[PDB]
Amino acid sequence: KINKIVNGTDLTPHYLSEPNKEFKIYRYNNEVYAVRFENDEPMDYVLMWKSHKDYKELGKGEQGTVYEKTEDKAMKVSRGRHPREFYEEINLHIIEQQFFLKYHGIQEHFVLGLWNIKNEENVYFYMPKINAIPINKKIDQPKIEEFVLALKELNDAGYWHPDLANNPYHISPQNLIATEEMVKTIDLDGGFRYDKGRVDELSRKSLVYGKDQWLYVYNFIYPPTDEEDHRIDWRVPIEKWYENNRDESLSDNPHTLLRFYHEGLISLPKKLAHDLHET
Ligand SMILES: O=P(O)(O)O[C@H]1[C@H](OP(=O)(O)O)[C@@H](OP(=O)(O)O)[C@H](OP(=O)(O)O)[C@@H](OP(=O)(O)O)[C@H]1OP(=O)(O)O
Repeated sequence: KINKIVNGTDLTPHYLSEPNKEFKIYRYNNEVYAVRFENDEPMDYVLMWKSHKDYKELGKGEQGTVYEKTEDKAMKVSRGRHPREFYEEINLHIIEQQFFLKYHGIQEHFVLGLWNIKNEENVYFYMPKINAIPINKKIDQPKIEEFVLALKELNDAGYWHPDLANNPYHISPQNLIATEEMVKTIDLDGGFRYDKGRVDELSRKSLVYGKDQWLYVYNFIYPPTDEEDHRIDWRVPIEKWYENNRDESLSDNPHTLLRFYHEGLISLPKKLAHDLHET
Protein backbone atom coordinates (compact mmCIF):
# COMPACT_ATOMS: atom_id res chain seq x y z
CA LYS A 1 0.00 0.00 0.00
CA ILE A 2 2.92 2.32 0.78
CA ASN A 3 3.80 2.92 -2.88
CA LYS A 4 0.15 2.79 -3.94
CA ILE A 5 -0.78 5.57 -1.50
CA VAL A 6 1.88 8.03 -2.69
CA ASN A 7 0.51 7.61 -6.23
CA GLY A 8 -2.77 9.15 -5.03
CA THR A 9 -3.92 12.75 -4.87
CA ASP A 10 -1.53 15.09 -3.05
CA LEU A 11 -3.36 17.28 -0.52
CA THR A 12 -0.30 18.52 1.39
CA PRO A 13 -0.66 22.28 0.62
CA HIS A 14 -4.07 22.26 2.34
CA TYR A 15 -2.75 21.10 5.74
CA LEU A 16 1.04 21.38 6.10
CA SER A 17 3.50 24.18 5.38
CA GLU A 18 4.95 23.77 1.89
CA PRO A 19 7.48 22.24 1.44
CA ASN A 20 7.83 19.68 4.25
CA LYS A 21 10.74 17.25 4.34
CA GLU A 22 9.05 14.50 6.36
CA PHE A 23 5.25 14.49 6.00
CA LYS A 24 2.73 14.59 3.15
CA ILE A 25 -1.05 14.20 2.88
CA TYR A 26 -2.44 11.85 0.23
CA ARG A 27 -5.86 10.64 -0.89
CA TYR A 28 -6.09 7.04 -2.10
CA ASN A 29 -9.21 4.89 -2.51
CA ASN A 30 -11.52 7.18 -0.52
CA GLU A 31 -8.93 7.38 2.27
CA VAL A 32 -6.79 10.34 3.37
CA TYR A 33 -3.35 9.34 4.63
CA ALA A 34 -0.41 11.01 6.32
CA VAL A 35 2.79 9.64 4.77
CA ARG A 36 6.20 9.83 6.46
CA PHE A 37 9.33 10.26 4.35
CA GLU A 38 12.93 9.29 5.13
CA ASN A 39 15.89 9.30 2.76
CA ASP A 40 13.31 11.39 0.87
CA GLU A 41 11.58 7.99 0.45
CA PRO A 42 8.24 6.89 1.97
CA MET A 43 8.62 4.71 5.07
CA ASP A 44 5.24 4.50 6.81
CA TYR A 45 1.66 5.73 6.59
CA VAL A 46 -1.27 6.36 8.94
CA LEU A 47 -4.97 6.51 8.11
CA MET A 48 -6.61 9.84 9.00
CA TRP A 49 -10.19 9.62 7.68
CA LYS A 50 -12.36 8.41 4.79
CA SER A 51 -13.12 10.59 1.77
CA HIS A 52 -16.01 11.21 -0.63
CA LYS A 53 -14.41 13.24 -3.44
CA ASP A 54 -26.21 24.07 5.85
CA TYR A 55 -24.71 20.85 7.23
CA LYS A 56 -26.19 18.96 10.17
CA GLU A 57 -24.93 19.84 13.65
CA LEU A 58 -23.35 17.00 15.62
CA GLY A 59 -22.76 19.12 18.72
CA LYS A 60 -22.43 22.63 20.07
CA GLY A 61 -21.44 24.16 23.41
CA GLU A 62 -18.31 24.37 25.53
CA GLN A 63 -16.02 22.41 23.18
CA GLY A 64 -17.28 24.13 20.00
CA THR A 65 -19.56 23.47 17.04
CA VAL A 66 -19.10 20.22 15.09
CA TYR A 67 -20.84 19.54 11.78
CA GLU A 68 -21.40 16.51 9.56
CA LYS A 69 -19.59 17.15 6.28
CA THR A 70 -20.10 13.53 5.21
CA GLU A 71 -21.33 10.44 7.03
CA ASP A 72 -17.75 9.23 7.62
CA LYS A 73 -16.17 12.57 8.53
CA ALA A 74 -16.88 15.28 11.09
CA MET A 75 -16.01 18.96 10.75
CA LYS A 76 -15.12 21.16 13.74
CA VAL A 77 -15.11 24.87 12.93
CA SER A 78 -12.45 27.00 14.61
CA ARG A 79 -13.31 29.67 17.17
CA GLY A 80 -9.93 31.32 17.66
CA ARG A 81 -8.06 33.48 15.19
CA HIS A 82 -4.47 32.52 14.43
CA PRO A 83 -2.11 32.42 11.44
CA ARG A 84 -2.02 29.50 9.05
CA GLU A 85 1.40 28.47 10.39
CA PHE A 86 -0.16 28.02 13.84
CA TYR A 87 -2.52 25.27 12.67
CA GLU A 88 0.18 23.74 10.45
CA GLU A 89 2.46 23.21 13.45
CA ILE A 90 -0.43 21.56 15.30
CA ASN A 91 -1.05 19.23 12.36
CA LEU A 92 2.60 18.15 12.26
CA HIS A 93 2.49 17.28 15.96
CA ILE A 94 -0.80 15.42 15.53
CA ILE A 95 0.79 13.35 12.75
CA GLU A 96 3.80 12.54 14.94
CA GLN A 97 1.36 11.58 17.70
CA GLN A 98 -0.70 9.61 15.19
CA PHE A 99 2.34 7.49 14.37
CA PHE A 100 3.03 6.88 18.06
CA LEU A 101 -0.54 5.66 18.49
CA LYS A 102 -0.07 3.25 15.57
CA TYR A 103 3.28 1.90 16.78
CA HIS A 104 1.59 1.08 20.10
CA GLY A 105 -1.73 -0.11 18.67
CA ILE A 106 -3.87 2.38 20.57
CA GLN A 107 -4.89 4.62 17.67
CA GLU A 108 -8.49 3.39 17.85
CA HIS A 109 -9.00 4.98 21.29
CA PHE A 110 -8.17 8.56 20.24
CA VAL A 111 -9.91 10.67 17.59
CA LEU A 112 -7.33 12.89 15.89
CA GLY A 113 -7.44 14.77 12.60
CA LEU A 114 -6.03 17.71 10.69
CA TRP A 115 -6.85 21.40 10.37
CA ASN A 116 -7.71 22.39 6.80
CA ILE A 117 -5.97 25.70 6.10
CA LYS A 118 -6.46 26.09 2.33
CA ASN A 119 -8.72 29.06 3.13
CA GLU A 120 -6.95 30.95 5.92
CA GLU A 121 -10.23 32.73 6.74
CA ASN A 122 -12.24 29.45 6.89
CA VAL A 123 -10.22 26.98 8.98
CA TYR A 124 -12.00 23.79 10.07
CA PHE A 125 -10.85 20.49 11.56
CA TYR A 126 -11.52 17.19 9.79
CA MET A 127 -11.75 13.96 11.78
CA PRO A 128 -13.48 10.57 11.58
CA LYS A 129 -17.16 10.55 12.46
CA ILE A 130 -17.96 8.23 15.36
CA ASN A 131 -21.40 7.11 16.55
CA ALA A 132 -21.42 7.75 20.29
CA ILE A 133 -23.42 5.52 22.64
CA PRO A 134 -24.51 6.45 26.20
CA ILE A 135 -21.61 5.11 28.23
CA ASN A 136 -22.44 2.70 31.06
CA LYS A 137 -20.21 1.64 33.95
CA LYS A 138 -21.48 -1.74 35.12
CA ILE A 139 -21.23 -3.45 31.71
CA ASP A 140 -18.67 -1.27 29.89
CA GLN A 141 -15.94 -1.79 32.52
CA PRO A 142 -13.68 -3.92 30.26
CA LYS A 143 -13.87 -1.31 27.50
CA ILE A 144 -13.22 1.49 30.01
CA GLU A 145 -10.28 -0.43 31.47
CA GLU A 146 -8.89 -0.95 27.97
CA PHE A 147 -9.06 2.79 27.33
CA VAL A 148 -7.46 3.64 30.69
CA LEU A 149 -4.57 1.24 30.00
CA ALA A 150 -4.18 2.84 26.57
CA LEU A 151 -4.16 6.30 28.15
CA LYS A 152 -1.55 5.13 30.66
CA GLU A 153 0.63 3.94 27.80
CA LEU A 154 0.19 7.45 26.43
CA ASN A 155 1.00 9.12 29.75
CA ASP A 156 4.12 6.99 30.25
CA ALA A 157 5.45 8.35 26.93
CA GLY A 158 5.06 11.99 27.99
CA TYR A 159 1.76 12.68 26.21
CA TRP A 160 -1.47 13.50 28.01
CA HIS A 161 -4.95 14.69 27.11
CA PRO A 162 -5.44 18.49 27.14
CA ASP A 163 -9.03 18.32 28.49
CA LEU A 164 -9.87 15.03 30.24
CA ALA A 165 -8.35 15.10 33.73
CA ASN A 166 -6.06 18.05 34.40
CA ASN A 167 -5.79 17.19 38.10
CA PRO A 168 -7.45 14.96 40.72
CA TYR A 169 -10.20 17.60 41.08
CA HIS A 170 -10.97 18.18 37.38
CA ILE A 171 -12.60 15.69 35.02
CA SER A 172 -14.39 16.21 31.69
CA PRO A 173 -16.42 13.01 31.18
CA GLN A 174 -18.08 14.48 28.08
CA ASN A 175 -14.77 13.78 26.29
CA LEU A 176 -15.15 10.04 26.95
CA ILE A 177 -17.10 8.38 24.14
CA ALA A 178 -18.33 4.78 24.13
CA THR A 179 -19.03 2.98 20.86
CA GLU A 180 -20.16 -0.59 20.16
CA GLU A 181 -16.73 -2.17 20.62
CA MET A 182 -14.67 0.25 22.72
CA VAL A 183 -14.30 3.57 24.54
CA LYS A 184 -12.71 6.51 22.73
CA THR A 185 -11.80 10.05 23.73
CA ILE A 186 -12.38 13.22 21.72
CA ASP A 187 -11.57 16.95 21.92
CA LEU A 188 -8.02 16.46 20.61
CA ASP A 189 -8.08 19.02 17.80
CA GLY A 190 -4.96 20.52 19.40
CA GLY A 191 -3.13 17.22 19.77
CA PHE A 192 -1.81 15.84 23.02
CA ARG A 193 -0.02 17.93 25.61
CA TYR A 194 3.65 17.30 26.35
CA ASP A 195 6.52 18.89 28.23
CA LYS A 196 8.54 21.57 26.44
CA GLY A 197 11.34 22.05 28.99
CA ARG A 198 9.61 24.78 31.00
CA VAL A 199 10.18 24.65 34.76
CA ASP A 200 7.69 27.16 36.17
CA GLU A 201 5.38 25.96 38.93
CA LEU A 202 2.41 25.50 36.59
CA SER A 203 4.39 23.49 34.03
CA ARG A 204 6.03 21.25 36.64
CA LYS A 205 2.72 20.44 38.33
CA SER A 206 1.13 19.89 34.91
CA LEU A 207 3.83 17.37 34.03
CA VAL A 208 3.14 15.40 37.22
CA TYR A 209 -0.61 15.39 36.62
CA GLY A 210 0.05 14.47 33.00
CA LYS A 211 1.76 11.21 33.92
CA ASP A 212 -0.95 10.15 36.39
CA GLN A 213 -3.85 11.36 34.22
CA TRP A 214 -4.95 7.78 33.55
CA LEU A 215 -5.25 7.20 37.30
CA TYR A 216 -7.55 10.18 37.82
CA VAL A 217 -9.96 9.07 35.09
CA TYR A 218 -10.16 5.54 36.49
CA ASN A 219 -10.69 6.58 40.10
CA PHE A 220 -13.34 9.11 39.04
CA ILE A 221 -15.38 6.30 37.44
CA TYR A 222 -14.46 3.51 39.90
CA PRO A 223 -13.44 5.06 43.23
CA PRO A 224 -12.57 2.83 46.21
CA THR A 225 -14.86 2.22 49.16
CA ASP A 226 -14.65 1.10 52.78
CA GLU A 227 -16.35 -1.81 54.55
CA GLU A 228 -19.54 0.28 54.75
CA ASP A 229 -19.24 0.63 50.94
CA HIS A 230 -18.93 4.41 51.35
CA ARG A 231 -16.87 6.39 48.86
CA ILE A 232 -13.23 6.70 49.92
CA ASP A 233 -11.75 10.02 48.78
CA TRP A 234 -8.74 9.01 46.69
CA ARG A 235 -7.81 12.63 45.93
CA VAL A 236 -6.55 13.38 49.45
CA PRO A 237 -3.91 10.64 49.87
CA ILE A 238 -2.72 11.37 46.31
CA GLU A 239 -2.39 15.13 46.79
CA LYS A 240 -0.72 14.56 50.16
CA TRP A 241 1.93 12.43 48.44
CA TYR A 242 2.39 15.08 45.74
CA GLU A 243 3.00 17.85 48.30
CA ASN A 244 5.61 15.59 49.94
CA ASN A 245 7.27 14.32 46.71
CA ARG A 246 7.73 17.41 44.57
CA ASP A 247 8.06 16.96 40.81
CA GLU A 248 7.42 13.22 41.13
CA SER A 249 4.41 11.24 39.92
CA LEU A 250 2.92 7.99 41.19
CA SER A 251 3.27 6.20 37.84
CA ASP A 252 7.04 6.76 37.92
CA ASN A 253 7.18 5.01 41.34
CA PRO A 254 5.28 1.73 40.90
CA HIS A 255 6.11 0.72 44.48
CA THR A 256 3.81 3.46 45.79
CA LEU A 257 0.91 2.57 43.46
CA LEU A 258 0.72 -1.02 44.71
CA ARG A 259 1.00 0.33 48.27
CA PHE A 260 -1.94 2.73 47.90
CA TYR A 261 -3.74 -0.10 46.07
CA HIS A 262 -3.34 -2.74 48.77
CA GLU A 263 -4.19 -0.06 51.35
CA GLY A 264 -7.51 0.50 49.58
CA LEU A 265 -7.01 4.21 48.89
CA ILE A 266 -6.92 4.01 45.08
CA SER A 267 -8.44 1.74 42.46
CA LEU A 268 -6.41 0.18 39.65
CA PRO A 269 -7.41 -1.66 36.48
CA LYS A 270 -7.44 -5.44 36.74
CA LYS A 271 -4.55 -6.09 34.35
CA LEU A 272 -2.29 -3.35 35.74
CA ALA A 273 -2.17 -4.76 39.27
CA HIS A 274 -1.44 -8.23 37.90
CA ASP A 275 1.33 -6.98 35.60
CA LEU A 276 2.89 -5.04 38.48
CA HIS A 277 2.49 -7.95 40.90
CA GLU A 278 4.10 -10.62 38.71
CA THR A 279 6.72 -8.21 37.33
O1 LIG B 1 -12.18 20.14 -4.20
P1 LIG B 1 -11.14 20.02 -3.11
O2 LIG B 1 -10.28 21.26 -3.08
O3 LIG B 1 -10.28 18.80 -3.36
O4 LIG B 1 -11.93 19.86 -1.67
C1 LIG B 1 -12.48 18.61 -1.40
C2 LIG B 1 -14.00 18.71 -1.24
O5 LIG B 1 -14.30 19.51 -0.14
P2 LIG B 1 -14.66 21.10 -0.39
O6 LIG B 1 -14.73 21.35 -1.88
O7 LIG B 1 -16.00 21.40 0.25
O8 LIG B 1 -13.61 22.00 0.21
C3 LIG B 1 -14.59 17.31 -1.00
O9 LIG B 1 -15.97 17.43 -0.77
P3 LIG B 1 -16.95 17.14 -2.06
O10 LIG B 1 -16.81 18.30 -3.02
O11 LIG B 1 -16.51 15.85 -2.73
O12 LIG B 1 -18.38 16.99 -1.62
C4 LIG B 1 -13.96 16.63 0.23
O13 LIG B 1 -14.34 15.27 0.24
P4 LIG B 1 -15.56 14.81 1.24
O14 LIG B 1 -16.76 14.38 0.44
O15 LIG B 1 -15.11 13.64 2.09
O16 LIG B 1 -15.93 15.98 2.12
C5 LIG B 1 -12.43 16.68 0.24
O17 LIG B 1 -11.99 16.37 1.53
P5 LIG B 1 -11.22 14.95 1.78
O18 LIG B 1 -11.03 14.26 0.45
O19 LIG B 1 -9.89 15.25 2.43
O20 LIG B 1 -12.03 14.05 2.68
C6 LIG B 1 -11.87 18.06 -0.11
O21 LIG B 1 -10.48 17.96 -0.25
P6 LIG B 1 -9.56 18.74 0.87
O22 LIG B 1 -9.24 17.74 1.95
O23 LIG B 1 -8.28 19.25 0.24
O24 LIG B 1 -10.33 19.91 1.44
